[PDB]
Amino acid sequence: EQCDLSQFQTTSSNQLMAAIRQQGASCVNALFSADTGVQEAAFSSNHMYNVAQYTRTLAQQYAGGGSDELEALYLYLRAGYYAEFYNSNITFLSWVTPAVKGAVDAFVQNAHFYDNGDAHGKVLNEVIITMDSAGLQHAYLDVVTQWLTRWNAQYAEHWYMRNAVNGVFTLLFGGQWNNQYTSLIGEQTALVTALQAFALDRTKVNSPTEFMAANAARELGRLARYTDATIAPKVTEGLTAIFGQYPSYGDGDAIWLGAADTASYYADCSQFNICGFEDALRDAALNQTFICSDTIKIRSQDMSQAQHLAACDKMAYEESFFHTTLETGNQPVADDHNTQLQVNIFNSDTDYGKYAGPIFGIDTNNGGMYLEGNPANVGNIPNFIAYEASYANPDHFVWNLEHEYVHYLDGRFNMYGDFGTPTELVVWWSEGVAEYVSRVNDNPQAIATIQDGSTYTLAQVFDTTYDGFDVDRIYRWGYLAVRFMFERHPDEVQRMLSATRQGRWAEYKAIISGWANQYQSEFAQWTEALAKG
Amino acid sequence: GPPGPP
Amino acid sequence: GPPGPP
Ligand SMILES: [Ca+2]
Ligand SMILES: [Ca+2]
Ligand SMILES: [Ca+2]
Ligand SMILES: [Ca+2]
Ligand SMILES: [Zn+2]
Repeated sequence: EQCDLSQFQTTSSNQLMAAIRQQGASCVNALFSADTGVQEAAFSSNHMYNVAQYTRTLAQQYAGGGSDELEALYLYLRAGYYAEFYNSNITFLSWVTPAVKGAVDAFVQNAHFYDNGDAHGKVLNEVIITMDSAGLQHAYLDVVTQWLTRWNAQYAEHWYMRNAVNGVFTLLFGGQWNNQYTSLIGEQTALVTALQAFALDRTKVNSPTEFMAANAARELGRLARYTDATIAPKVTEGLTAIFGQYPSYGDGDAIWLGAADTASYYADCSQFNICGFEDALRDAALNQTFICSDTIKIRSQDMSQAQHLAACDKMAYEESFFHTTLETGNQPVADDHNTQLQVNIFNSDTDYGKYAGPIFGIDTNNGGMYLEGNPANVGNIPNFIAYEASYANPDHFVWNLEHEYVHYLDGRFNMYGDFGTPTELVVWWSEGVAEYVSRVNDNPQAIATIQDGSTYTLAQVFDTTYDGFDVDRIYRWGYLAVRFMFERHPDEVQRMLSATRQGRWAEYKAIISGWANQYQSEFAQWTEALAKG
Repeated sequence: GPPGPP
Repeated sequence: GPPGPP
């Protein structure tokens, strides 16, 4: 009825398996992040060996139709490899993995391994993933080649099958760190053939399985690093077919770009005559143009006129609001000619993740990005990149439109030099001022993070970095610190800005470290008031 | 590292 | 950095 995580904290392998088969896969989930007393008990090397041997003989008895118990057993096992990797108190002995390989082999060798079906796919998913969690990528290239070859439109009807068989591409990815795999991958001509045919199947384009077509292309592009291996011609031949059959922009461009991403990195674009595809891609994808003013230009994939106007008018509103809140006098920092901004807006986060990478050379694991360029360079035009979203602000519906735009303003009027210039951490200020100016006092998550019991001090906020991308610490606590300082110490803010507007990062760090000593009392009190009313 | 939970 | 996982 309910998950009893304590039942897994035992020395009895029998009782551990009773907990797995009774509590089911949804409760085994808790073992991934359980207290290390739970993990150390539940993932002893004996436990893994005994659970593996019972899993193996149970899987020999499998008769199709899915299996809640095998689903939970392979989940438990791969949860162990997760626990071994992240918990230092857990090391598996030499004889654990060959038992796990025996359990996995029993499912692979069973007559029902290539069955179609939702329930069967749910257990198959755990098996495919365990092949990866457990460092066995070198042992099952034959299964990858088989799934690529058998996959058809009937298997594709089932979410869980798509989800399970998509795992073989993660197996090819993870084998990079497996020496038996790298010592072996170079002779797998059957696999390369199958990756090619799978990717090149046009019926996948605009289907629910187009992402699998794209993952096949991406992992084939990885194989182009093995420049002298026996597969090199068929990898190359197959990548050239992908590049020739699908467009760089349009229906199926996910497959073209998947291959281009990895083949460009691990090889050379000139091997495939795709060098410099990024320019034509930029024109095709951001094919609209809309001039707000002589200082702001939008390039967009697909916006209505009503959106363009709303975005232009919203940026003009935020501009004058920025300059009075920051007391700039409309005077830029020295050596900054960034008078003109270019705004680049894709139709969705999906498109952004496909196109902004190759076009602007950024990482897209985020909600937008600002690129200052070199402000001292005459003619430099900075860019920010964003995407439309239904949760974005009307009437423009561009996610983070005002956030990224405050980055442009902040970089030109508060922060001397280009983006890398500072020699001290400014993450809290850049993201804080961008959140505070665009949202003012409307930030329910920043309020939320005060009430949940976990808070940060001023000292801790100021030393925040982008490492790990702690969105809560970066943007919400960046927001609170900037807001607090503006409400209760706008004099002090101008002194800090006097340093950053001139690039005195040592004096700036000196200023804010003072704040973190004195005002910690004020701040702690001031944030509790926000949690009150 | 190893794949997280589903 | 290098290209990420599927
Ligand atoms: Ca360990
Ligand atoms: Ca649109
Ligand atoms: Ca600057
Ligand atoms: Ca919190
Ligand atoms: Zn930002």
